[PDB]
Amino acid sequence: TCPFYKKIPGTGFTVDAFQYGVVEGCTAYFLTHFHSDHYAGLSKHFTFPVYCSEITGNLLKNKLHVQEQYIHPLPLDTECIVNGVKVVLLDANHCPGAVMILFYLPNGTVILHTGDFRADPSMERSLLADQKVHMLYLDTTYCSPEYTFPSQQEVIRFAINTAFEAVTLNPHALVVCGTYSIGKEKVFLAIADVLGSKVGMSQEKYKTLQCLNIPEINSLITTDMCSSLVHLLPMMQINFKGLQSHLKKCGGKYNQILAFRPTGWTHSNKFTRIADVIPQTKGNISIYGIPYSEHSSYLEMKRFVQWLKPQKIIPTVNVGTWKSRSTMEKYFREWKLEAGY
Ligand code: NI
Repeated sequence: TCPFYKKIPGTGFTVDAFQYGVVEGCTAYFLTHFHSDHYAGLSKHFTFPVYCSEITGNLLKNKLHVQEQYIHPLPLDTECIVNGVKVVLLDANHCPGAVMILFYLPNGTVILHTGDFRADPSMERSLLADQKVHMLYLDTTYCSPEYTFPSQQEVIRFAINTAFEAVTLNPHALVVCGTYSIGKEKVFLAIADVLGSKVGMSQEKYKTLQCLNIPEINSLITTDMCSSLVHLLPMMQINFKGLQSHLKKCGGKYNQILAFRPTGWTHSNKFTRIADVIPQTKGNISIYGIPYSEHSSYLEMKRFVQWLKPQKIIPTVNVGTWKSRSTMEKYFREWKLEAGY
């Protein structure tokens, strides 16, 4: 049954609730972003209004084949009425087209649902600064102080220099980047740009990127593998056996593969800096794990919540165990007491 934390009280709205069949009493299904846990259930046979960003719209239409009539794209940063209720969609700084949703209830309550987000100080000068938020539905993916990670800008700097060096030393080396969803495009785009290449990928993936309203994207990607020295592959395929294989397929055009696995957090965040990262090397194949996160670190989460000063917080991630629940409530209380709300 659809859990409480996917329902918005005093409306007939749900959020990211597509895998329970018809939800008794739902008049509009919001989708925060095109990631499969969130969209799970949607298809061409869904016949209820879906509200979402223009980009998430393009992906539902073209990837899932949802019928145009059921997709209601909304512009960001714009006061909009939906079944008699003022709502605003805000950039979640997660993957392309990912939004947070402000709900202005008839009773005067104001609710923010973050979807998936990476909290940033720029959000403190959005439409959120203009009024008080009573309830916060929160992406708690990394709600624990061991979860530190570098800025996106730092991680991209690393990957750019690493790849530029490897390729300037050996012009017959190939860069390969893993992917399994939208998000983290900047990894392979910033690498391609420094190397004077377009990025080459399968037809499935090119289609996915063609929906994303990226400017000058035709200048940056291609389906022609051969013409391109940055390749995207399934993240499953980013291993020694799978890179070896793929290295054969280029037909002796390249002698070395340098590959990147953009992980979230992994325990080596606790000990190692970005400057001091090293790969796994099996001959002429190296694999860098890079901690490129599109979720709030603990400190970023904490700041955003202490700025927002919500009256109540409802977690949407790590809710399946009592230990996780209980641990999160402790940090919420700590934050509230330290900041005096
Ligand atoms: Ni996500």
